[PDB]
Amino acid sequence: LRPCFVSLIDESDKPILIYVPNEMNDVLKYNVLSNISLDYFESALVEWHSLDSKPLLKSIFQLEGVSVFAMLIKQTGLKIVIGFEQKSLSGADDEFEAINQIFETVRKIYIRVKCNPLLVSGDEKSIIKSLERKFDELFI
Amino acid sequence: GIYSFWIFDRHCNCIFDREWTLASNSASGTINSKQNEEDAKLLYGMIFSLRSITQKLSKGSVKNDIRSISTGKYRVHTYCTASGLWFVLLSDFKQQSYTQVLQYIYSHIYVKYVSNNLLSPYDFAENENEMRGQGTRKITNRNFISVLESFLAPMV
Amino acid sequence: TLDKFQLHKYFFIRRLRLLKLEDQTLTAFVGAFQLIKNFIESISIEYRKSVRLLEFKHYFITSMLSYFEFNPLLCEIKAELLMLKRDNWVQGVM
Amino acid sequence: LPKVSQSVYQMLLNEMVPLAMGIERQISRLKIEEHHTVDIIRSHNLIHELYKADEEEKEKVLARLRNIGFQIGLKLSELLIFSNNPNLKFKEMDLLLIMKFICRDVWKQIFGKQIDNLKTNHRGTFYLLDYDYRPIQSFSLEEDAKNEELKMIEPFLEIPVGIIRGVLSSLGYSSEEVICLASFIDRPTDRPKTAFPKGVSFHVQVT
Repeated sequence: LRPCFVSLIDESDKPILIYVPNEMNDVLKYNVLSNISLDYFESALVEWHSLDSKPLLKSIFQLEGVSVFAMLIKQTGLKIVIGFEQKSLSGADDEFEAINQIFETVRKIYIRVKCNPLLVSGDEKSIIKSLERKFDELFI
Repeated sequence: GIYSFWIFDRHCNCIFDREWTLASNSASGTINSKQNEEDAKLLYGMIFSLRSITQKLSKGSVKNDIRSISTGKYRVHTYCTASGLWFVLLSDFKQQSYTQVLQYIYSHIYVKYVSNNLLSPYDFAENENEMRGQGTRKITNRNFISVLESFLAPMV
Repeated sequence: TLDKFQLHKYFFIRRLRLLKLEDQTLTAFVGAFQLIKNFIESISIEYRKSVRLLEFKHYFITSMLSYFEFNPLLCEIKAELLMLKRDNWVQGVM
Repeated sequence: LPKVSQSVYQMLLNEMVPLAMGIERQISRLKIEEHHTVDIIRSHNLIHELYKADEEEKEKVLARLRNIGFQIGLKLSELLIFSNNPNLKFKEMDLLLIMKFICRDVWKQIFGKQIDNLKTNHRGTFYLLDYDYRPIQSFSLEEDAKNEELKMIEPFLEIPVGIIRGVLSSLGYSSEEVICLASFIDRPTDRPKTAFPKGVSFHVQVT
């Protein structure tokens, strides 16, 4: 399963990283999809888990040939949004569990990069570079 | 039970003195008293000399260390560590050896309340001029004396 | 395919009937939108290579919209369903 | 899961006040590595120096040590949230849940014992009360010099303040609406007497 894009947004709606695993202007399409997905979290349309204190994955929506899932981290306010092709999904339960697993690996990478004891206080460029090289290492 | 307890360091300088009396636990405990400064240097001389004799005539590949030394009346229980810190103890016979007791003292009183006691110093010879037996900077840690007296109170 | 299509349709209609009743009960509306979203995802994902998928999908969405017609929540559900309809219309016509 | 000996960890954790004074003095016993001489200053001397140097020097050192504790808490909070996953929300449902999480988890992981009871005024400040405070259980000067003891352990009490301040950060409230202060006002009420006589109280206020 090759994700189309992975997006990380903080509590303050500031995108950390909208990396795509490289067509030139598909970055615009994926970034628009991320912007559209950002508002689903604060909406009564979708009921979040709020049960047993476990993050829950939700199929938030599908537009323009991209099934996009998202996870909310209620404790920290972090927001992960990841997209996939329709052509590469058979819609099986094991596939859903695998997607949850890839979400877990993404969260692990993000936490491990943030807890680096050389990040000065908020230097975003270093975070982007570190996460980008880690994601290149994984999605390849 | 026991009669007196002494602690020396690498620097050949007596670090602790505790002298006991008749079997009452609240004995005449003159701690770090100047009146026993005379009868500590010659005790260290005994222990160093017999340790040298032991090492000189030793065999094997272990470099043995002296365990105990008994005179006619009393006997000496000694424990020497690699860090150069000797725990000596005068006592009547009454039982085989105090190796477990001295090891417990080193591993649960000294190590806990002196080495891990960053307020207090270590290697009490400071900045030369007392590194070689000529000085007095004996420990006076409240916890050390209190816990040590509590531990040796049953045995006396 | 007769093995799984009409079975899916029958189960879906019985589910949306017995599980929720229409006409207010905004929790029922939220759950109904969840049900239709899961069903449309399920029928889109694994009936692919069916040539008449999109013709079915447009008519299904526009027919199912008819129930949500008599507050902000209902308007938002209607807007989302129209958005899915428009997106599938584009994906077919292009 | 991997483990490390608690003794060496506690030794490192105590070794911040000597750091805090020594680094500040470096900004403001001769010894050789291989070819170049480096000055090494004994750890216990620096606590004496911090006691008896200056008010502004002391304030700078305490702020530095608070920053160290802040970094520790800030980094630790994310891993605790990932592992234990408490039932907290981002900014504020109620401060009682946040402080309960801190008491139940952070002190369990850092120190070997759960922190004891805590007061609650229900509108403003919270008091966290800790008895016998593990990392100074073997800290003493002299039989008579008892008043010096309290005044000269005071810099050691900043790292948990920094930890609490950091844990509060990255969990909603930042380090402008939160003020925290440690003190020795606690009594050994009725528990068995340990080595150290005085307890620890963390007066933390948020708004």
